[PDB]
Amino acid sequence: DEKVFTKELDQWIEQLNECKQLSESQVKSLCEKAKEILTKESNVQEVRCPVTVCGDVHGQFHDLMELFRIGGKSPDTNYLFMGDYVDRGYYSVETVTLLVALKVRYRERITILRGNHESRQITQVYGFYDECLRKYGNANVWKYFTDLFDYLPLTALVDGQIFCLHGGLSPSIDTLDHIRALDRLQEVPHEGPMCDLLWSDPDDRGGWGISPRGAGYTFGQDISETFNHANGLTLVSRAHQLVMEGYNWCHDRNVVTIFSAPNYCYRCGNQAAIMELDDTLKYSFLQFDPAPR
Amino acid sequence: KSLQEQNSHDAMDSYYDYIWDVTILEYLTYLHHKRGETDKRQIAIKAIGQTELNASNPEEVLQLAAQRRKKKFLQAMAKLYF
Amino acid sequence: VIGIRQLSQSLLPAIVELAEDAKWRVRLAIIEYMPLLAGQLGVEFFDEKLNSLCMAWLVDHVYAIREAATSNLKKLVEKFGKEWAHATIIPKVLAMSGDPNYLHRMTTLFCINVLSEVCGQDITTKHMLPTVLRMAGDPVANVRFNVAKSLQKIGPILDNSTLQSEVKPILEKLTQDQDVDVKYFAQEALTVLSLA
Amino acid sequence: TSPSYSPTSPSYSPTSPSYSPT
Amino acid sequence: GQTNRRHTAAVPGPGGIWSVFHAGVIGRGLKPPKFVQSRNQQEVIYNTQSLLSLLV
Amino acid sequence: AIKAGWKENHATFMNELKNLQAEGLTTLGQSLRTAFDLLNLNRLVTGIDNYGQGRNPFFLEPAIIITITDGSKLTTTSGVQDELHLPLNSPLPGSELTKEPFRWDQRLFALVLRLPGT
Amino acid sequence: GKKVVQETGIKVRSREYTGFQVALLNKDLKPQTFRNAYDIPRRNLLDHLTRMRSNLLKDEDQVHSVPIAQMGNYQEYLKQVPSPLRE
Amino acid sequence: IKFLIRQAQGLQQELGGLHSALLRLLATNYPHLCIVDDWICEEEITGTDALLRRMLLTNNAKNHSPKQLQEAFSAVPVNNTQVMQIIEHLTLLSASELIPYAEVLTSNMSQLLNSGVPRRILQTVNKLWMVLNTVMPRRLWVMTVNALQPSQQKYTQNDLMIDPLIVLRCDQRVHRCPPLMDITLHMLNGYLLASKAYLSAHLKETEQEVTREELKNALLAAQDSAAVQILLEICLPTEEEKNLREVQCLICCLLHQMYIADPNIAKLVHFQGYPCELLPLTVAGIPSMHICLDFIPELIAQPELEKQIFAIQLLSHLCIQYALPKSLSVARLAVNVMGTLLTVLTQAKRYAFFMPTLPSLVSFCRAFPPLYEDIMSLLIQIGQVCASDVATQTRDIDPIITRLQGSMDPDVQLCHCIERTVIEIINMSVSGI
Ligand SMILES: [Mn+2]
Ligand SMILES: [Mn+2]
Repeated sequence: DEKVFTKELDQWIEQLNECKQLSESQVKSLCEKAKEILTKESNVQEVRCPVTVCGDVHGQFHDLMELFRIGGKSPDTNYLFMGDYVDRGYYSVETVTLLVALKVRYRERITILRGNHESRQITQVYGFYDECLRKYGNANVWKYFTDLFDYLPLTALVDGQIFCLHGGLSPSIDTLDHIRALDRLQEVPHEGPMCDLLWSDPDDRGGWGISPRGAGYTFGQDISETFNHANGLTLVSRAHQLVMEGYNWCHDRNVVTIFSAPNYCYRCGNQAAIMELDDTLKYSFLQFDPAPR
Repeated sequence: KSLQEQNSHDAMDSYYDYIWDVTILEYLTYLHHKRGETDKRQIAIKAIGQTELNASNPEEVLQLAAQRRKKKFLQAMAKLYF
Repeated sequence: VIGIRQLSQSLLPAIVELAEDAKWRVRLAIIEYMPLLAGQLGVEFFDEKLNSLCMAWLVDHVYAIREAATSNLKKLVEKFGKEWAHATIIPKVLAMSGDPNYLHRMTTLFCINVLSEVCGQDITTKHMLPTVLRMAGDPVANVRFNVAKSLQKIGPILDNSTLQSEVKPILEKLTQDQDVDVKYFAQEALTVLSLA
Repeated sequence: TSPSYSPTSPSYSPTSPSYSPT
Repeated sequence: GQTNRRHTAAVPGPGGIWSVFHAGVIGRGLKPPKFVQSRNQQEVIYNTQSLLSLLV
Repeated sequence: AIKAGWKENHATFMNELKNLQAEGLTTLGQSLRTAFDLLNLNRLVTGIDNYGQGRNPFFLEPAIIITITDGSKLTTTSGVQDELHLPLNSPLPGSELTKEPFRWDQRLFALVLRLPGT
Repeated sequence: GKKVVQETGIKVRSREYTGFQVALLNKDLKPQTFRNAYDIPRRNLLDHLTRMRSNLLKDEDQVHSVPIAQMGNYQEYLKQVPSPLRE
Repeated sequence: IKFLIRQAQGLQQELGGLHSALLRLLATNYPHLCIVDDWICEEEITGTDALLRRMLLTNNAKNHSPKQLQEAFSAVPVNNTQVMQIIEHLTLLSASELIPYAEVLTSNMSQLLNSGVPRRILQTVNKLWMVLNTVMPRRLWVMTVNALQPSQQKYTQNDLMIDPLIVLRCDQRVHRCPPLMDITLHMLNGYLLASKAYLSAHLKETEQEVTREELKNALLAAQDSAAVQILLEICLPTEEEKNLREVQCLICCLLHQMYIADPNIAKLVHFQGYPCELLPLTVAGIPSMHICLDFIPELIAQPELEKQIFAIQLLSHLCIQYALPKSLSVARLAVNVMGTLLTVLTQAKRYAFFMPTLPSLVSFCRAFPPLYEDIMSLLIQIGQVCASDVATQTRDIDPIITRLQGSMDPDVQLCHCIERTVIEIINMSVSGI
């Protein structure tokens, strides 16, 4: 039963390692199982170090394969990918399938956050829906993956010090208790604390300000400092803004912007970075440029 | 004229909680920033930022808040002496 | 097209500088081709300078390097004799299992998984085993189950006596712990080796 | 002043040395 | 209910003629305590009863 | 008191507008006096102000000054002032030519924030 | 167009003589750990020692961390980068 | 090189300018050989005691050999008197005939640290090591380091000259055996200079601009400072204790020589600050520490509350040991700064800045009766400001009622601290005569 299913899942893992998407029935059975495996994790799904934090992916399968080459194979090096891994990529379906497959195979060797782009509305008008219709013909898999995207956690806490979340802080939210009390079984609303968490970002301003993205806000140095004092956090890690060094510090070593999708849209040519924390919370950094194709 | 001098002896910081008038706190923030005392400038900013008092409420809450802060201050003040 | 020695001598001046450079793809290319140079230039010269480069590669940041370097070290031991490895490589790689970081303690496990293939059985039993077995209690779950993964591969190379004597207690202990994943690997290796 | 001559002693009659901000 | 001696006793990325692996630390690291309050459930009821009787 | 001038660009204006911090005093009279001084300096530098020669409708310098505030009591280091007393000392030369600091072209509008806490 | 910077608090007290001022932290520090030594607080001394030695036997700052929006100037990065590839 | 230069020093009449030129080249390129403590020990005495002793005691010393000593030494714990006898005859030999024994002694210095050996063996081995140091230092230092590595690479001379702190990565049992700590400090002091020379040569070599030079200077400053820091860490007692007095004295001598050699080290070690449990030791151990009264005024100006807390604590012990007009002119500034920080500090930091510095004030009072009324004024002021802050928030001990007289709240701890300090200052004034 469980044993034979585990071996069957192994075949799916190795196949996805070969860029070969699963059958529609297999996708259905995967999503069904993943619902029961994600239902048990609260908003701040605490994860113990060591860890390897990975920034934005945007479903670039070659890049993800090189990222595995760099950091290590999933069963060995624990990972904490942060969102936006379904859009603006010609292999988004394969990427998301691989991520969810790894999550279901290993409950705690990996953990995936929910980015702004994992919702019903955004995917329809940013490719993923089109990709699914082209590949599988119909939209059954689409209505499976979009349904799954709601059950993802919202933020991760590493040894009570590092706070990893895709977007950033929000004027409504102030404490981890509020995040824990937030309800996630809801397509990201267009305005609200949940909305902003997936569209926030840093800036050298101070105070607050309407984000040019049209959703969420933009926080300042003092806001991040005050929030860190409020809850004893020592560093927040987000990945929503494309960068060049791959990892950039802001707010005087308070928020780290990570981005692990090199050469965004195949044309930016930006490098990509990955952060890794050893057992003694000894951060490091690795950089890379996409593998030859 | 009293806040101006530097010879305070009354735990100058801890008492900022009880003060409940926006204007005096504005004066305090200006004074601290000018004299270069950020560790208290931030406390003053927080006290102002507290939502309980905004100088625009229907005053039903403002009077209650002022009464409560008066009670707390006079209670502590009575504890101190005797 | 060009014999080993000619181009090996031609490239020898630039190998060390090339042996460490920005890109990792070129480092991988070199580490893949080094054993030919080792065979061509003999034990002495390699121990003179190349051994240091190999050992430095054994702790490279990236993971592809580490793995390729361990694979290449597999070639080197069989090219240069078991006693040579027991003399030079074993004391250092096996000593690399104590740093606070867990990445290098995983590298040691991979290296043991690879070398135990070529290094006979007595040397593995009196050098590799004791350390691998003593590592079973490491607080890190990752290494905790990857030790079982290594035992699975290394079990066929022991003698039934050593296995049933010392390996079985460690493997059954692994099943006792609370981490589901390491428990599953422990069961898998136990059934693969048919120790119980 | 005179690091080796001691402060209480008969007197004989006849490149960043500071903190960066300071 | 609710140093340098050791650091240099082992250091240098095990290479010695090369830099160190990590690029720094984020803070004190490994908040040690993770300590729970489990003094005793019993007789806390009775202390509460005493206080409650005094209030009554 | 001044952040962005006429020769300044939108980028600099954005930078200074966004990077502001609140630590001063509500010296509305002095601030308005400074703003009107800048405007009148510009208007006499241009020279379109045909003093003693009528007022020219064609010569126009339409400026709108939007002030933003909470409407709180006026504050001054000396103390609280209950009335908007615009300072009468004018170091800027030529102020006497006009009784008021402002002119007919410039218009001032004030925004008073009154948002309840709850 | 001139910014105002808070000054170091100067506190001469009537209870190294009459002209002393305890320094007040300035945000724009940007300490050059490599160029100067009185930085590098005690805790990270071993790390920065090894890192400086490597950097030399092999620049002034180990972390760049540009806070500008320049992180999103893929245009300027492209203009820096040559690309003569044309069909 | 060392042997030949000593021979040339001995013979000066013949070699006209060769001696001068050689000595210049040595002192300019090889500074780790021109360490005065090495050449001074060469002059010994003119007492002829060693000569007369050797002429009448060497005789035929039953043909002692390196292998003979090695045989006895492999079973030294079983038989120590044999080793004593062998090395006792070793001591008499001249500086040359000893070289054949360099490996035997240096290689096998591990088990000497084992408990039980009477310290005469260690003292004699130290003396022999110094004799060999006066002859062949280059080889000897490498031998000793690779022999004293903990229980194992084989460090090279070029390796050690890069990272000399490798010297201190030795058996922790070394830090509690006086005779070998001496040798370790000798090596450390040599190799720091050697590293300076190595970097200076390396930069000139690789030049094929200033940025590099001041990078070199910064590296050297930090390197010396770190060496001093680990040395002080050694002086700190280990929890097990909660010999060390001899070890601290030797470290004190070495630190004194470094401080006289360069002041900037004094200014840097202090701006980094070091564990303040050591102040009572160093202030007296290092007689060339009075210089601090120069820059403490600069130190206090630093924003870091940690640095200021350290500065006041240091000034406390300096004032006790030295009582000079400059010391008082700075002690007054100390109290003024404490008064200022009283006004400018929130409570969360007021506790952290006043609890570990108040016991400093009794030292000021002990040193300077004139600087007394200011002390008492500040003490009463801080006392009653803390008392006023106490009432602001409910407490469980309520120290107010204690007027007529564990892990508590910060303010209660602060008030108890002030009470203890006042008791202590009253006692010191009563018994201060
Ligand atoms: Mn994205
Ligand atoms: Mn996003």
